Amino acid sequence: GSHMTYPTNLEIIGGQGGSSFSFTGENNGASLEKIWVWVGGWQIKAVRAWLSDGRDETFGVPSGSHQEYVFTPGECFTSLSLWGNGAGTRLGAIKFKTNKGGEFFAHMTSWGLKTEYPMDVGSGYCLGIVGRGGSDIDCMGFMFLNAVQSTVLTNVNYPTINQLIPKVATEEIKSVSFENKTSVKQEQKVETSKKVIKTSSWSMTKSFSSTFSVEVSAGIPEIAEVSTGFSISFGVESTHSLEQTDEKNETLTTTVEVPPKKKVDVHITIGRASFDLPYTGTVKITCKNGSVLQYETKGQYKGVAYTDIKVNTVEKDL
Amino acid sequence: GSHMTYPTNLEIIGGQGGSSFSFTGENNGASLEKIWVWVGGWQIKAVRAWLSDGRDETFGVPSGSHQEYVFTPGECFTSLSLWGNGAGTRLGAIKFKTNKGGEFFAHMTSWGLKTEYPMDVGSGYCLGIVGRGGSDIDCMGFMFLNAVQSTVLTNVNYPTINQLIPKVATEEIKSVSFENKTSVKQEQKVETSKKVIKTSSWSMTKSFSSTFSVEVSAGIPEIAEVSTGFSISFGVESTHSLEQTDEKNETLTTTVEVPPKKKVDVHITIGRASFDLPYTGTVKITCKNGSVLQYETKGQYKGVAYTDIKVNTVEKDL
Ligand SMILES: [Cl-]
Ligand SMILES: [Cl-]
Repeated sequence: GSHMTYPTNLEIIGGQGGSSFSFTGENNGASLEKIWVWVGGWQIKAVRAWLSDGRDETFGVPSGSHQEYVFTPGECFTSLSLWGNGAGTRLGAIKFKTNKGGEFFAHMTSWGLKTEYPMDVGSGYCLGIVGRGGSDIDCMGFMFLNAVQSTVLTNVNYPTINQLIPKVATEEIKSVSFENKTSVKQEQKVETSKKVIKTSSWSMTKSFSSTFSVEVSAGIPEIAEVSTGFSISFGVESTHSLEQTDEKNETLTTTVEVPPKKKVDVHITIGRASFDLPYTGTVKITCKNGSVLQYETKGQYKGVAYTDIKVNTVEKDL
Repeated sequence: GSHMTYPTNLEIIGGQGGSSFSFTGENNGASLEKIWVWVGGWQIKAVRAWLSDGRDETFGVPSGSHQEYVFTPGECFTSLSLWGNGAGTRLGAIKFKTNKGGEFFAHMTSWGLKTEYPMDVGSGYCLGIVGRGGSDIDCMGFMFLNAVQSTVLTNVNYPTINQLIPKVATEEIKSVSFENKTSVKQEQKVETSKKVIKTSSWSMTKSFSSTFSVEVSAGIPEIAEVSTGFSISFGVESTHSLEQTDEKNETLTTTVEVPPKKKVDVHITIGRASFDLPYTGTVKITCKNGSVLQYETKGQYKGVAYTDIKVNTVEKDL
């Protein structure tokens, strides 16, 4: 009496004839983006579906006009019912509603509807359609991702990071000169403060990111100024949000020595690095029921990072 | 002995004549937003200054044309020098540069410049001007906030919060129905997941928030559904950013009882509240040197908040 759970929820309605089809984003997390439905007197006649990855297929043989539903990013099912044709030989009707308040109802036109089969839409995120068809839709179901516990982008790599040439803009913070006209040493304390706004973002298809809160477990590109010049490093792995911004007052206290009968110019700056480079990773979806769906992904990472505050001191005679 | 530090940095250059003036944001964190400078042969003739709170005053008596600098929000000084008029009786010249690459130089037109006095601009955030004036600018300095360790909005209150009538939008998550044709109750499990995006923002003058990272120590308005309806509460105090957004997968697992000979409709929803209400607080600036500047402030809070997921069931015979 062991029990198996799955990351998808699929209930197929209709008859036993025709040829099998499966048209879903189980491979890559694509969702149903658009659907056209044709009907006949005693069946759903045909269905054409588009997934968010651009796939486009037709099942059954269209006749007459079609009805359309176009899903916008983030627009999930809230409810779905299917009917057979009452004879156990075809799909008869499709009714659904969405979280944007849309409704869609397509049905056979001669025979009345009998038993309604209301479906659990899981998370509401529809991965596509599975069934059998020939001339008509013999049977079909809508496949949903089950309710999710977590959605994580992990195993993140930046394949070009070690080829990247640092682009670092100088931001001026402050400059001041000191004078020592005596023949003794002087010291001057200089304190510095500067707001820095650090950002990270990993690109993802908007339909997926609109529906799910994606946690990122990744290192990010980092910038420092070192001996020969600027250096880019692949930082240590930590938890981020998909788009993240943090701000801080970065500060420094510097003691400048002023040697006798000399002028000392103090120049205080910081470097601002932009990052714009591709990444690879794995999307791991863990469902409430304990099952997992995962797939490889790629995108673009954009980040802003700052160096440490830098103090440059130049001596003159005077 | 003891050592005294101050939250402001001000070095006044010129002579001892004229009447004292003080035109600064010490009281309220206002910054120098615009300056006009008139010159004569042996003096800075007059200065008109605008602060970011709308204050506008003129010191000295204008003659001839003026030079202008207008500071955009976040544009801080990087450097400043002042000159007397050589005789030690008037201010003679003003030179500054900004973190946006601007430079301004106004000087007396006949007598030559002598000793340059380079200034420490502290944080770079200029609170205003202080000096003495009559016909001319006898002496003047630019007042700066010293380098900052932290800037915090605290003691936050929402004075209208207990008057507010909850306005809460329903977001549909999922609905499904079950039917029980038997003489014994049945149990259906339903899992729910729903992305929510929660936000907080406390308005502040853009010159200040562009220059300083303002941490917020505050409770926020919260929304909940109670037996009697929706309820707004003043949440517990915690750390926030001045503008904050967080996303989360809200989830729930529910056992639905289907009584004998009944159909049960299950409707799962969440409530979204959009707060837009005034706040009062205290801004506390702690400088690197240990001194503090604080003042009362007021503004508008905006935030999106959600209730818990709600499950509603309705029974019908059949
Ligand atoms: Cl049937
Ligand atoms: Cl002088």
